[PDB]
Amino acid sequence: SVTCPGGQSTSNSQCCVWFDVLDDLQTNFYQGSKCESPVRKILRIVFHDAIGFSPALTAAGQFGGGGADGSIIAHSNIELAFPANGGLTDTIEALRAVGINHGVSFGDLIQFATAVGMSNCPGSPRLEFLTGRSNSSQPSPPSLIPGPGNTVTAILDRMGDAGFSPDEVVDLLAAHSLASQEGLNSAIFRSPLDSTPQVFDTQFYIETLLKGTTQPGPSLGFAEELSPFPGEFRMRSDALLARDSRTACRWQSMTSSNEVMGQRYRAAMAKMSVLGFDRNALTDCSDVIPSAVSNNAAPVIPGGLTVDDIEVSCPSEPFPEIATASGPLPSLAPAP
Ligand code: HEM
Ligand SMILES: *[C@@H]1O[C@H](CO)[C@@H](O[C@@H]2O[C@H](CO)[C@@H](O)[C@H](O)[C@H]2NC(C)=O)[C@H](O)[C@H]1NC(C)=O
Ligand SMILES: *[C@@H]1O[C@H](CO)[C@@H](O)[C@H](O)[C@@H]1O
Ligand SMILES: O=C(NO)c1ccccc1O
Ligand SMILES: [Ca+2]
Ligand SMILES: [Ca+2]
Repeated sequence: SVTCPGGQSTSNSQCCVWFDVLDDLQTNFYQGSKCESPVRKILRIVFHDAIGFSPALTAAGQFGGGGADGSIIAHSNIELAFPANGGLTDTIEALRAVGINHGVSFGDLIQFATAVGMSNCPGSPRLEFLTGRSNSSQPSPPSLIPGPGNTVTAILDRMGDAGFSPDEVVDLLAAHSLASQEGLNSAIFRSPLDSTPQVFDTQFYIETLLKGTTQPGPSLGFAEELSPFPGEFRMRSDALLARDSRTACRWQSMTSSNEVMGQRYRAAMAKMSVLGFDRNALTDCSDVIPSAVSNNAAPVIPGGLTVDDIEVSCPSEPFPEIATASGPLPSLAPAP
């Protein structure tokens, strides 16, 4: 409909400023449209920002949090002191400056930077992007972010309160396919959670189901489990969700199709992006988001492992026929 100053066509004039913050983020924050640590950090930030939302706290007369309101930036002084929020300061400051510089709300900017960062990573779906979230927020209540040492019941209850079913919790975890850890075991900084930390694929679901065989570092860190090969980190909550009867069959269904995984993740992320808001009050600017390059590799059980090495945990459906790789056990380099 509209033609923005830069000659791009868009659906609504409110979308035009987003082509300028697209260019700045690609050039600066993402260092030339790369899929490296800034994208992984933004993905952890969108989750920590949107999940500070609790209907139970509201019901009990308390402030339950505003959801996807950008409070992790506006109130970074209080939220970054939460233990779930370590390692985020530098990224929050960079985002703060872009927000102030372009005059966009912090809640909208975090949703936008997530859709743009994912477009830099092969295999990613185009995420929906809505604009209009109010820039005003209150600090998130503490203790609303799931931790790696929590039990599956604990995570499902917390997530359930925020609004997600057990299935959507599994769908949301596709983001650990572009992930590493830096603070659980600092001795193996940026150790990846799957073998392709730069490709949005099914490898994370396959690899967390393999038998934990290897200790990747000198000792075990906080909530660390044995992993399937050198260089890969496995955290307890992911190991447990892959195997718990409440989530095991959805986890297994996510292993053979990058197309089904991406559709499911896109839907759960659209839901998460409007926690605390009425999406009917927001303007759709999804056409601003570029396409990612496609991932053409098929799912594989890496380095010589076979089906016999995966701990099948869904009792009702057989494990999918996934390709095996004819090689020695990989050793993963740190995520870039
Ligand atoms: C079920 C709850 C979840 C738990 C308990 C959890 C926990 C963690 C932990 C402990 C780390 C390591 C951080 C570090 O030490 O550097 C991590 C990393 C990450 N998580 Fe999650 N996570 C969960 C859900 C999600 C969701 C829903 C998303 C986003 C949609 C997400 C995206 C990421 C990303 C991209 C990283 C990698 C960050 C980096 O490489 O620097 N996580 N997660
Ligand atoms: C959104 O609200 C935040 C405050 O919560 C605004 O941030 C401040 O902006 C001024 C300049 O405009 C800076 O000098 C301050 O350092 C910022 N404070 C914080 C905590 O970031 C922000 O400008 C608001 N944005 C819009 C478009 O209204
Ligand atoms: C596998 O090899 C990588 C480097 O290729 C290491 O980072 C890892 O710890 C393991 O030795
Ligand atoms: O990122 C987290 N949850 O998403 C997290 C939670 C508790 C402790 C450390 C962490 O990194
Ligand atoms: Ca928030
Ligand atoms: Ca991956």
